[PDB]
Amino acid sequence: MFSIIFIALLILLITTIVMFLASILSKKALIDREKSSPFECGFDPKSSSRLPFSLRFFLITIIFLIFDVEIALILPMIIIMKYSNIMIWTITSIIFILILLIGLYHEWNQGMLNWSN
Amino acid sequence: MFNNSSKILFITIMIIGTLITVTSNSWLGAWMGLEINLLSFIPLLSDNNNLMSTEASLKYFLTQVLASTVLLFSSILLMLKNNMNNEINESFTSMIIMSALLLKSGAAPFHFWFPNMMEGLTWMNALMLMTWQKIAPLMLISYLNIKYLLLISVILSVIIGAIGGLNQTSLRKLMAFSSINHLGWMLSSLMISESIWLIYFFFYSFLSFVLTFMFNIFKLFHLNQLFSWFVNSKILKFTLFMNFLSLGGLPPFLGFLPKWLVIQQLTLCNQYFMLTLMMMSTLITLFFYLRICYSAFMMNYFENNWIMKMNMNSINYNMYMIMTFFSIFGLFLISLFYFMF
Amino acid sequence: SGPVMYPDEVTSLWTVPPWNSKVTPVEKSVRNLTLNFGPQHPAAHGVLRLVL
Amino acid sequence: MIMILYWSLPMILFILGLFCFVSNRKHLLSMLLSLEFIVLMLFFMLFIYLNMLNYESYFSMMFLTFSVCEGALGLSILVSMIRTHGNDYFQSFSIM
Amino acid sequence: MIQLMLYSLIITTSIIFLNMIHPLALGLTLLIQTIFVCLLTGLMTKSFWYSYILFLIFLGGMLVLFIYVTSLASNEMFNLSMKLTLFSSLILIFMLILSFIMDKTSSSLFLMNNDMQSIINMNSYFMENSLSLNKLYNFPTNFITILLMNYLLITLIVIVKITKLFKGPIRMMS
Amino acid sequence: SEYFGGQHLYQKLSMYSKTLFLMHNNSLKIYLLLFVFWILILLILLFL
Amino acid sequence: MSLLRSKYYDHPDGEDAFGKIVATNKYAVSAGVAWSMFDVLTLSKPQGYLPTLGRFAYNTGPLMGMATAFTLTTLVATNARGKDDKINYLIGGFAAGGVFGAWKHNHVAGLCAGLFLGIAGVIKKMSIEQGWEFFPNTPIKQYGGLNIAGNDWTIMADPPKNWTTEKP
Amino acid sequence: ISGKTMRGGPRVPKAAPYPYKTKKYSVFNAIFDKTSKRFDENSKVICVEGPIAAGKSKFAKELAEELDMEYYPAVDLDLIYINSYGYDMRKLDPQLPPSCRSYDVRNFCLDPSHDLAAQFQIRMYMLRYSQYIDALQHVLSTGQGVVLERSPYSDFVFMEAMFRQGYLSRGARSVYNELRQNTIGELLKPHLVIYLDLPVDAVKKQIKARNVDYEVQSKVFSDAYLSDLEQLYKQQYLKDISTHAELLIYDWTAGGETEVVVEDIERIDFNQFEADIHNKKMLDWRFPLEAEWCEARIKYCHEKPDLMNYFNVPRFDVPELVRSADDGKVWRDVWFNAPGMKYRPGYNADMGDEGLLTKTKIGINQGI
Ligand SMILES: CCCCCCCCCC(=O)OC[C@H](COP(=O)(O)OCCC(C)C)OC(=O)CCCCCCC
Ligand SMILES: Nc1nc2c(ncn2[C@H]2C[C@H](O)[C@@H](COP(=O)(O)OP(=O)(O)OP(=O)(O)O)O2)c(=O)[nH]1
Repeated sequence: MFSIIFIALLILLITTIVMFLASILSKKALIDREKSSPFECGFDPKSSSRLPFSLRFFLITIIFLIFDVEIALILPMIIIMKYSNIMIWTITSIIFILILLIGLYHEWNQGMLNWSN
Repeated sequence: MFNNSSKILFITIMIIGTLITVTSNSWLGAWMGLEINLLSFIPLLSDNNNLMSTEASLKYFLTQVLASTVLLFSSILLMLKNNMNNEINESFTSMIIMSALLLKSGAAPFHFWFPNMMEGLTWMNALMLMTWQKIAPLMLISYLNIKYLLLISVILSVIIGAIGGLNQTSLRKLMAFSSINHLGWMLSSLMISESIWLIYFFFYSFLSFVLTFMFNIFKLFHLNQLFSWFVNSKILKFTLFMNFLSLGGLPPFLGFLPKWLVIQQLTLCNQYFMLTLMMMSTLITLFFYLRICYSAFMMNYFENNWIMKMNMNSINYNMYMIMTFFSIFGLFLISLFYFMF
Repeated sequence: SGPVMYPDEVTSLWTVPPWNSKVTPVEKSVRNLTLNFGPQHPAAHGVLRLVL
Repeated sequence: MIMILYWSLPMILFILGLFCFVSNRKHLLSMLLSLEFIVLMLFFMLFIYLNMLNYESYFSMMFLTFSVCEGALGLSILVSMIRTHGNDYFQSFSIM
Repeated sequence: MIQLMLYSLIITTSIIFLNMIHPLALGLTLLIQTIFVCLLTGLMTKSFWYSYILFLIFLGGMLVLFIYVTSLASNEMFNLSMKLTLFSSLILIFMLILSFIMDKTSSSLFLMNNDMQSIINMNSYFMENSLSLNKLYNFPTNFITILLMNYLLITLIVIVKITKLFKGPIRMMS
Repeated sequence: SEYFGGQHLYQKLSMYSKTLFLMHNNSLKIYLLLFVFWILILLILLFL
Repeated sequence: MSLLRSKYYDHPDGEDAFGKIVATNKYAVSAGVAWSMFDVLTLSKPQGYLPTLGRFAYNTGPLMGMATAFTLTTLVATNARGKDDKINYLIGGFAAGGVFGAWKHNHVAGLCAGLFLGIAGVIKKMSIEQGWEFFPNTPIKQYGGLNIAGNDWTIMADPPKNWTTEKP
Repeated sequence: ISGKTMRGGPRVPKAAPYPYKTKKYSVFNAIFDKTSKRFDENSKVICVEGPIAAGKSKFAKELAEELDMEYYPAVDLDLIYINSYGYDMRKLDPQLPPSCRSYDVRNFCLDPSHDLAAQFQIRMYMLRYSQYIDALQHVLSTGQGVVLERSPYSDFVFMEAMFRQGYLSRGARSVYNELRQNTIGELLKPHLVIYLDLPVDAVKKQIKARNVDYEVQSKVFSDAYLSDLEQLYKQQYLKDISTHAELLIYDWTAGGETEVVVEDIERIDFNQFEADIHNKKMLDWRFPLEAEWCEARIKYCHEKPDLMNYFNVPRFDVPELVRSADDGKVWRDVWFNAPGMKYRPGYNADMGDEGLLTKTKIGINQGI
């Protein structure tokens, strides 16, 4: 893991040297007033992109976070099958996946997986 | 609870989380039970047609999440130093555990969230907040044998919860400040006898659970709504307002009994000065109880003219009057009880 | 009938909370994002400016 | 000294995270990020405790689950602010 | 040497995190904080599992928080300060010097690694994450796992109840 | 006797309740900062 | 292990001076710092680095005046007459009330506070000469009612124990 | 909303009607019985409207007969002055104080400038509230729509008509505005409103079509007052309701016929408002889940004492709406000792009720 740190620092160093070599060998022309402006398909913007953005999938994002920490408890049981009671392992595993199916199909029934609109 | 079966589910997970907390033989199981209780009690207390209920839910969330993280921090420190679940001699990490528990319970000087948040609630969620949500932090205080910090909390709670309730004319914040004052009597009983604390908590929750039903049914969110409250007989309003003299500790009502058993168990355990400090506190609590009792004791009032009939639920008002009888004539059951021997 | 029992200098400027506990949120004006499918956009066929 | 050389650091970082949680900030989402930081330092201290013991590190995922559900509760409270207010300013909420 | 470097980097990023008003500065600071915390946690355990688990958790969480940054407080000014840069640079170089002149046996963690365990330990010769994660699926504590499944289902029900999807999308001044 | 008794006790308790009501007029971050200060006090004495 | 780590009643009254000053000013420091810590953030916020320390000094220093004046008045009244008694504590309480009156520029507060602190002093002197304690350690501490062993309601079965009451 | 002729006969219900007057509907009753299993195109609230004399009762009865709906006439003060036993309480006024005497519609017409008339207006709003939940108990629990002769939304215009004519002060206006702000937000706005437009003079001609004595010898029915109602209706109330309800305005100078009014209703497409979930039309009556339908039915069946106890607000600065305490005790000892209201209306032995020894039943949503 100490070697992975050093090779990650080396990849970061090599990519910074590559980007600085792209910046040094770039054509150096004078900066125009309207060259630097945001594109906005060729016209004036009327609004900055720091304007607040409407979120229609907030429930889907929080359900994604809940389901991801549910992912964090599935990943052990690859290893645990060979070293545990088979009965207890099957009761926990089939009950885990069936509870996830009850939750996902129940929110499919309510329509909470559809975007707000 | 009301208008949804998912609120009954939230009550079920509330009871499950609190009973997981108080039965835990480790601080980590108690901590995860507090997480379950917090998860259960955020959706009750949230209503999108009320602008202040969401702010009250946010205040409860921030206060409980700050208090739960300090509780886990000092629990981990206690396991780091004294590797069992408890501590042999008392140290500062036990005081940090007790302070993080006192922020959950709402005792002074960590009381400031409690009546500032109770303005945003209904009455049933107020009753769940100041009775059942005080099961889990107060029962976890019992594992800590700290006298000075608990004594400071008792003195500050009975001083502030009496003084602070004088200014508010709203019944929710006044009853929250009353619950702060009755919290000090619970914490004073917590270091002499756990059974006497359980009895004071049961009778305090009984008097809270009968005083909520008078305010929940008729929607009495202000002091002058009591003066404008219509009854078909003024003797009925005179009898229904005797529960405030019960909660003030006046004999021969039922609420004299738990205060009296706390005073008897405190004097047997040779505490006299803080008991005397709690005598002067409950006079002020009885004083701001009497401003409610102005609305029924003068027998005739300049009342509003347009309202002519009073309306109530069937089962809620049926269950209300069983307990109003026992909050007045409850000292005739002194021979039946056998806990106090 | 006041907001409190004893109005101070700061406190007396308050109003009474409503007797109904429910306060409905107000409907505020919303300004949505003005994005144009301008002329350079390939879906706008070269010379169309959709001010979405 | 032994409490100073080992595990004194995440107490200091947890205190700094607590001071970041209670500092006067304009938005609630900064307090949510400070909550994520104190989850990280509680994970550090709990991980030190569970790694003094040999095979009791299975508990370290349960704390992650209760902390993520705390963060999901905070995110849903941040959604429920928009149902009543138009903003997440802490000055815009009611002080009483 | 690497552990003391991670100590110094975590201290410097914690000083940076306590001083940042803007939510994206807090997000990037806690990105590098959870990177350094994930590496440090790995040093203590025989295997490197829970660092990976914590990294999936804290990258699944702030992915959502950026959407709430762009929906609420999208427009807020960054303010670079020379005092914070000078303070962080001086403290960082001072702690790298102090870590270089320190004895690293005394400052090392006493928690046992996979190679710090002795040869006679027959439990160390198994697969590296088997006996650590076993008690999630064993008989005394499977019921806590059952409680966690039901707790996550109740959490999802709470999220659905207090984020009403039919009230519309969320933004500033909705 | 009324200066050392009921009426002036009522005036003193009304003044103290007016002062304590101004303690509750701030945001939650002040009280949470007070709790964080109290935890920091108990953690400094753990070193001492 | 210094002169700051001293108590008020480690010596008989009138024998020691500086330890009593340090002890009573230590309780004054603790009360003033606690009240000013719950003051300067909560009501009348100073909004400055220097007026915060000014409010700290305003809430701390008069309590040092109370502590020093009461302890010096009790020391003078103990060193004047042979007998130790309660009215030395009473006139020390009146001196602390006079310090309160000098703080608040109100003689009536100074007297009433002198009477209240004199009553507190004579009650504390009754405590120290009669032997009873204000906040004693609790002798009777009920951790439950009767049958606390008999109400174990657990569904798991107990494995056989490794300890016996039988002598070897 | 299909009529009787396009349907091919009488209306058939989509499911069994719930006995809402006999069985209490609560949270635990919401699992077995669901609200939206009975709703159809005929399950809508229709409120007929208009001036003082416009033939609203006969037209609303014919509209209820043709559309197969329940007819709800306008509430008068004989609902509380005449109790469930038929005893009129207008004969108790010698014993009552003059500030507590009976005041009805004819007492307003003979004496407009009386103080309690302001109370009368407030009382009328409560009575309209007391039928509107009774409207919303009928639509949600049985699935058959209702027709209302007047609405609780339609009663602030009468308050402002008394105020501009001088019969009410600023204080009674502020009180009635405070009760309206306290109470109207819990109601659901009606689906459709029918306004019978009439000129100011012709209504007076219709007064001569009624020939009742207290409305022809009175003073209130003048040119300025009926113009004030017409202006108040057409400039505030109908413009506020037309953002939610499909407004239908007819001229009723002639006799009119209810069949063309029926045939204009089926030309309205009520499904065009369901494309947008944030549409202001039919906003209060759309529910995305069955549980929200049961939530509204629980709020309107089990929480009618809640909505009636929302009227308990304190207002003491006015001297027209505050009853004297001696007069209040005298009023209590006369009114509640009268025959027919000594006890709860089920358990009154003085009016011939039998079997009181074994009876323990009470009425659901019953005034005590
Ligand atoms: C700039 C860093 C970007 C983020 C990198 C995230 C890597 C995955 C998260 C993690 O903790 O992985 C644990 C893993 C643990 O290692 P492994 O368990 O993958 O492999 C054992 C290792 C020589 C047997 C294979 O460590 C890394 O991936 C090193 C990260 C280096 C970061 C350098 C800069 C500080
Ligand atoms: N003061 C007062 N009088 C009212 C109010 N509402 C109705 N009235 C009186 C005015 C007239 O005397 C009488 C007319 O009743 P309506 O306008 O409801 O119609 P009416 O009963 O004539 O039925 P109709 O339209 O002819 O079928 O009722 C009110 O709010 N206040």
